[PDB]
Amino acid sequence: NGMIGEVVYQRAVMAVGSLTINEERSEVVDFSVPFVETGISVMVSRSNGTVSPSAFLEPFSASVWVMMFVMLLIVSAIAVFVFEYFSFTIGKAIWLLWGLVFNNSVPVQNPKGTTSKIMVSVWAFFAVIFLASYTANLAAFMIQEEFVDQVTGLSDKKFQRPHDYSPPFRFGTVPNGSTERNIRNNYPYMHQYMTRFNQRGVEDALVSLKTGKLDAFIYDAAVLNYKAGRDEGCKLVTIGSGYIFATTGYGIALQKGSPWKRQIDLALLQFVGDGEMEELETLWLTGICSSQLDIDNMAGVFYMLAAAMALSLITFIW
Amino acid sequence: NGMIGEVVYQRAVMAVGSLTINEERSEVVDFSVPFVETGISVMVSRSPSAFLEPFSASVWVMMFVMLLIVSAIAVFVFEYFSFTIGKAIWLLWGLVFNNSVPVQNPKGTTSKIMVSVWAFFAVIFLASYTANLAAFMIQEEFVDQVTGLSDKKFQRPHDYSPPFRFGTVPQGSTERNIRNNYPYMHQYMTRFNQRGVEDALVSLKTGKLDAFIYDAAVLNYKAGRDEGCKLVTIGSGYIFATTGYGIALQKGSPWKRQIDLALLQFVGDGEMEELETLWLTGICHNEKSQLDIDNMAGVFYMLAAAMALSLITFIW
Amino acid sequence: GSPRHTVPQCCYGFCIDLLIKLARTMNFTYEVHLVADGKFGTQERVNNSNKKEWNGMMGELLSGQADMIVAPLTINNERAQYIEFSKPFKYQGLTILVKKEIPTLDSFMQPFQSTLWLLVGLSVHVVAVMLYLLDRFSPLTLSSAMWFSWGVLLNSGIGFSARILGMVWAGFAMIIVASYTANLAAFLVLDRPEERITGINDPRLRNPSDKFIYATVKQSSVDIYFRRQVELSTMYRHMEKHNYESAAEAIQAVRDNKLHAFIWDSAVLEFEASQKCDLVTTGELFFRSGFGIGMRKDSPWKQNVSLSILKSHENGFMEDLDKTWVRYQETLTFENMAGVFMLVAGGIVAGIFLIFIEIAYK
Amino acid sequence: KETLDSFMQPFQSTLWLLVGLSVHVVAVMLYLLDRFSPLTLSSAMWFSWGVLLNSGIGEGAPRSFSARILGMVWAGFAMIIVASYTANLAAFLVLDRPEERITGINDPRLRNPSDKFIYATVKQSSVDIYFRRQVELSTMYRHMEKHNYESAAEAIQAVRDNKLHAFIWDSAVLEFEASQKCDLVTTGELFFRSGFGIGMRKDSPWKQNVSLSILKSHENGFMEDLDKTWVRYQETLTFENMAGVFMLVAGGIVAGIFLIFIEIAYK
Ligand SMILES: *[C@@H]1O[C@H](CO)[C@@H](O[C@@H]2O[C@H](CO)[C@@H](O)[C@H](O)[C@H]2NC(C)=O)[C@H](O)[C@H]1NC(C)=O
Ligand SMILES: *[C@@H]1O[C@H](CO)[C@@H](O)[C@H](O)[C@H]1NC(C)=O
Ligand SMILES: *[C@@H]1O[C@H](CO)[C@@H](O)[C@H](O)[C@H]1NC(C)=O
Ligand SMILES: *[C@@H]1O[C@H](CO)[C@@H](O)[C@H](O)[C@H]1NC(C)=O
Ligand SMILES: *[C@@H]1O[C@H](CO)[C@@H](O)[C@H](O)[C@H]1NC(C)=O
Repeated sequence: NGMIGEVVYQRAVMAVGSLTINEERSEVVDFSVPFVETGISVMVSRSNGTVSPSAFLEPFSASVWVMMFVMLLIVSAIAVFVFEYFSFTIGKAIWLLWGLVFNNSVPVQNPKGTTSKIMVSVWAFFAVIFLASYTANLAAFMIQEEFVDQVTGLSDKKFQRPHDYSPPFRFGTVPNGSTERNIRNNYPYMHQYMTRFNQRGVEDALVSLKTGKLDAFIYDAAVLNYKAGRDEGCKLVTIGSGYIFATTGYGIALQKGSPWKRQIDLALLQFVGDGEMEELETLWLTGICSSQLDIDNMAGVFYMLAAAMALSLITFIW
Repeated sequence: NGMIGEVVYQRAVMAVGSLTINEERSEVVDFSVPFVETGISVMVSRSPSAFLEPFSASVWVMMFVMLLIVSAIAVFVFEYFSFTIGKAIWLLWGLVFNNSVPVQNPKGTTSKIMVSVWAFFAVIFLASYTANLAAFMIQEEFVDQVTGLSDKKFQRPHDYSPPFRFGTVPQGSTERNIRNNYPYMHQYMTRFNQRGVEDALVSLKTGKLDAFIYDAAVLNYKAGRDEGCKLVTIGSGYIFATTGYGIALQKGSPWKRQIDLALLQFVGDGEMEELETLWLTGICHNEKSQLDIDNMAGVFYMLAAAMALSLITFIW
Repeated sequence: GSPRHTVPQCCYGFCIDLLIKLARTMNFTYEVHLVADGKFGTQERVNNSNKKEWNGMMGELLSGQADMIVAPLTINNERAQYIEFSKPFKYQGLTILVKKEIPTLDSFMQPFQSTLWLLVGLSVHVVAVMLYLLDRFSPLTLSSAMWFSWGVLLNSGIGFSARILGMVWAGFAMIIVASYTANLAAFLVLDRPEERITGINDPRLRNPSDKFIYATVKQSSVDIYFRRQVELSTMYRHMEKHNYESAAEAIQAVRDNKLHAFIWDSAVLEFEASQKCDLVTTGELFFRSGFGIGMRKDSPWKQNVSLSILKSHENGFMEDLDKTWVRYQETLTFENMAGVFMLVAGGIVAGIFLIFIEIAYK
Repeated sequence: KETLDSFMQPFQSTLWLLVGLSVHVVAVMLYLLDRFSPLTLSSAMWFSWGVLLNSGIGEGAPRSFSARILGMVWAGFAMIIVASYTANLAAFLVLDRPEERITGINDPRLRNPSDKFIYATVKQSSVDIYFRRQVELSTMYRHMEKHNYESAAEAIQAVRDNKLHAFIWDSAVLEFEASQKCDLVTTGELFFRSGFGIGMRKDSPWKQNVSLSILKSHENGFMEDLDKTWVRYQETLTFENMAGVFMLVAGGIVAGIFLIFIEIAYK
């Protein structure tokens, strides 16, 4: 059907328009050389996400903790030395010193030996510059921005079955296409779950993705890059750049026995071999680029609350 | 001398190379249409006043109003039911900042509630003020020392204790333009004479020259290729001559109309824009220290006023 | 507006005082009148004979009914092929007028999400109840425990492992409010810039939609410059549906939010941006054009006038004429304080009322 | 495109000496106000360094009937200083990003290079002839022909040892080498989007089945399997900032303990 039925039945010579490449078309006719790197891709809904404020391992990285313990032990030991020079702040000096990290410790009666006051001043200036560096790391966390994707790649568990996860979703392709042939030659279950979720038109599928009539869609890569380069609002950036995809090209299917083929190949390699193809790609492919952002800080709230309950149980049983 | 000594004396036909346009050069030969916007400009090198009077202008008033209200509340709580009658000011303004000010163990429950509300207000105000300083650093302007050709610095370098310096190439048309504007500026430039363009560039890089005067777009090209964006012009041709470049043909040359129409064809089709894209570097764009000076000095002047007020309260 | 009617009125501005300076320089008199239509005049077909003719200012000039078009005309190639032009005094490009700068609440307590804030409040409540239960299961005491918890929570008004876990929770809450301070810092880092892509070579602009309403002046030299360009059929067919007679029509149209883009000269829309801040120009300086004086053919009042303009170039004549109106133009602590002040004042009034209730009980 | 935060030691003698001499003068004049009352010197020093401390100290309130105004001014002074210092240090370490790239072949600094931007290619490379054919690559051809290298490993070692400064190479190989050697970071722009095949003979009937076997490798996921073999498999710090900080803190602790020995020997 279509251009294959025109060319193979000798009603047309060649298809100058864009044509997909597979084994059976290379058997019945002869392609030209490829000129553009156009694979496949999957468009998803990709709603509003955060920058994932999970935790911080930049200042300490689970190695400065021993230095904290050693400095607390030295402070407590010199407090015991001042008490020897001088009645209950033997181990409580560590508690007051770590309470003065967050500048709200209950002031226990300080001795006149003044050495504890000196080391409290040193640790207090260190806590000032530590909180300054902590706020600086929080400010530097704002610089990057990235929201995570729901699909890791072509080997997705969501691509296996959406019943494995708690929301089920849907996905469509173009009907009667070579992408469907590539699915049926690679993943029959994908065709099984795709057959009930079909659609009609490419722009119609785009409207279905925008208005919420469709969740996912499978199409070519660079054409969807062009559609993102004309997207109103620009809320759709596809996952990857063809790394976990087919990554094929586009060619011109000539009839088997045409003398034009070498001349067309030399003309295409001349069109690529001078930057004029780069000029055409510049002309025809051009695009651009909350109060509850703490959705991963609350996971840290959960872990710290669980650790607090566990330590309360440990201190309560003894 | 030069191309005027070649074309007018008929040893050359025309000046297809670039050339400034002024009165007597247009008197001796006929220029073409202007093909590029090249005025003149001044190149200089790299490098806030206070934060209380412009910034905390009207918020200061409402903070004092609520401070007097909360102080009257604390006085009424203490006088309803051990020294917080007139001493509530130091306590309250120490709890404005929460400087860990040693005042008293708060026994009044209403006092503890008001201190808790005011401390939450102080935390969110400190967060808003840190966000204000962050947005102030983001809104980063770069003011210049001289923003005018009629500068008081451009009349006598005794205006400030370091005298700056600026020159041009000798025997140039820019020197004639300055002498057609101010002979006293030429008198000050006489002490500031230097030879080479790239010699002046080396003097600007090593610090042997403060400012420099040349054409507009050529210095824009030099700033685009500047190593580290160290040299930024003063404006983009605001207080300058705003002249152009043409092709000086002989007075009576028959090729003038065809060359003018050819240049008008070359400009109005994107061809001249393609050549400007190819032949002008523009990586150093606009709007791109650790020690301020004026702000803590003004706070030092307010501190000296606080010394004066402390002396007034001490003598009476 | 009117079929044909003529009144004598007052003209002033830039080129009027320029002509006064020329009459001070060169010895001549004037006859100052206006153009009949509101068009620059393009090479339009006449009603028969398959012939294109110029009109407008060229139609008034070539008929002998005009001597000198003192106007900053867009000097192109085509109109210079017929008649001689003066030296371009003004160097001015093109720009796009848009409606930007549309903003506040700042998300402090009431625009901030109080769900996690109530979660923190209930969490420190449960922590205080659990520490009072550990006080009961010891290895105004309830009121002292609650006041200590809510005072160490807010780091103010502060009078064995229970206090250790409470200070763990206090440092945890300081981590929480440091994250809150970072969130309020991130709230005011940047605005939302470039709601419309200002790129002239944007394929979104090459294939517009019904929302993209961009127009131009009817029968201008900008239209001729677009007519030369071999790929500008789409924008021509778009703007021919919205051909505007005067530029003030486009000012009123984008003033009433009917337009979205308008190709125009730079400094005029810069002065209009000085007038209204929502009228925002662009930064792409494309088609750096030269504006001179509309002139006749080879004339004795051509070279003298060109040399008079050249003599006017050297002084600060265009400089102080820019100082007249071109140079003349016409987040902070105040945004994040108003609703905060009102909410804190209302909370203080309600708290004083609750103190009246508590003193009426105690 | 490849430390101490400039707190007191890289920065010069403004802030530390200024705050130290200022709090010294403040403590001296407030203790002289305590002399004109309307270990008391040690208590005044403790109060002054506790106000400068701004983190919590178990202190009381001395006789400050008129010293409280200067004390509250100094307290707000110290907190607005440390708040502005925290704010501008954070904003200094956020916007500390200069321009450290080339942005592709459209670079006029590489159209007219110098002795610093050292870019070259492999000796007898097809990219050299590809640039020699084109219309504007003449100066870059003259620059690259001076220092042509034998192998690509020579170019990697030269740009690693700062002998080169740029190198034209295929993109995914450089991404793999960036995964291997993290010091080698490329630019962002992409050019010469080409296809790479197998060097073959003339028209052969076995060559047709070779091309069809390549297409059979294209249609299945064996190209992705080959990517799994090589392409897919990739590979406020306070360890230089606040490490020497702790070194000087420990030295100050040893010196302070020595001063405590001096104080106990005095008393
Ligand atoms: C290339 O391989 C194909 C597939 O083996 C061969 O083409 C067909 O092979 C089958 C099985 O031998 C035959 O039944 C068909 O008649 C063949 N068709 C064609 C195209 O002739 C082909 O023989 C191989 N060519 C060589 C020798 O490389
Ligand atoms: C797909 O192919 C089937 C074959 O029967 C045809 O009936 C159907 O209309 C086609 N659908 C589209 C829209 O491609
Ligand atoms: C004509 O212009 C010249 C300029 O020097 C001068 O004589 C005078 O201004 C004018 N004379 C007349 C005719 O008024
Ligand atoms: C001339 O007048 C007729 C009147 O209908 C009009 O239709 C026609 O377009 C005009 N021709 C031109 C372009 O002058
Ligand atoms: C100006 O006008 C005079 C008299 O018409 C003419 O001779 C001269 O060529 C013009 N320009 C100059 C060079 O003064």
